[PDB]
Amino acid sequence: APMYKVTPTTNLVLDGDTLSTIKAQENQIGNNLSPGDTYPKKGLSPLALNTMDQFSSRLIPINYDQLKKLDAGKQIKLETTQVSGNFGTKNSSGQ
Amino acid sequence: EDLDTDNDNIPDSYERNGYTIKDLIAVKWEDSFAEQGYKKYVSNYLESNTAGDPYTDYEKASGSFDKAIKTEARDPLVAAYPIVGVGME
Amino acid sequence: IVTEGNSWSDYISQIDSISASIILDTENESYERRVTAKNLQDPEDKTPELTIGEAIEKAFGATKKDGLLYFNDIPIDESCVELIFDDNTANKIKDS
Ligand SMILES: [Ca+2]
Ligand SMILES: [Ca+2]
Repeated sequence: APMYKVTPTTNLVLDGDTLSTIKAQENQIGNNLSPGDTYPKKGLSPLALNTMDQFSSRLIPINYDQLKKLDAGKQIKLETTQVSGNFGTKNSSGQ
Repeated sequence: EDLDTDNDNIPDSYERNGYTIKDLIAVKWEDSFAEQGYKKYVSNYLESNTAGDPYTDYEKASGSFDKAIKTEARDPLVAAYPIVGVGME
Repeated sequence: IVTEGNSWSDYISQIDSISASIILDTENESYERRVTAKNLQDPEDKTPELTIGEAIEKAFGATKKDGLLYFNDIPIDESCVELIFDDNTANKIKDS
C-alpha cells in the first residue's frame, strides 16, 4: 500500500554511540511513495538530511573526539527506527 | 435505460455504448451529431471517476469544472493532471 | 461582509482563460478590463457574441453620440485613437 507524507526517523551511530535521532522536516518529506517505488524516484539524486531542529535552521554537530575517529578510517551507520505516514479514504462528497 | 450504478448523472447503457452532453443532460450518441461539433464519450459504468482525477464523469463530460482546464481533458478517459517542473537559469 | 477566506487567486486563472484583455491608456490615467469571449468550437458555449466595438463600449462605459463612442469627452473611435496589438491578435484580426 502507498504511504502519503512519509516522515521517517533515523539514528546516526559512529562506533556504539548514537550521535542523534532526527525526525524528517518539511524539506525531507515525501508526498507519495507507491509500492515498489522510491523517493526520490529512480534516476534522481538522494535527498540531503542535514538539519536537526524542527524548523530546519540548525546543523548537526559532532564532537572533536568523534571527528578524530571519523577522519581516522571509521565510518558512520544509519538506522531507521520508525516511519509515520497517511492513507487515503473517501469523504462524504467523493474526494 | 435509466439504471444508474456508479451514481453520477449518466445511465449505465449510455456510458457503455456512447453518450454526449448537450443542454447539461446526457443523451444517446447519434452519428449525425458529429458535424455540429459534438464528441462521443465512453466511460466506466461501475466507477464514478473513470480516470481517477478529482472530477467525476459528469463534471468532465459536461465541462462543469474549473474553466482553465484544457478542453482535451473533458473526456472521462483523459485525466486532468499537471506536470509542473522547475528549471534553473 | 466577510473578506477572510475569499481569495482572488481562485478566480484569476478561470477569468483570464475565457476573456480578452483591453487596456485604454488616456493621459495621466490607465484602465484595464476583461471582457468575456465566446468559443465557436464548443456548441454548448451559450455566451453572447460581441464585436470589438461593443466590447469597448461595455468595458469602459462609453456612450454613443452619432455612432461613435466617447469615453467622457475624448473620442475613442478607431480612426481617432492608436490601436496596438501583439503578433497573435494582429494575425487573427488581419485575416478577418
Ligand atoms: Ca452512471
Ligand atoms: Ca462512470
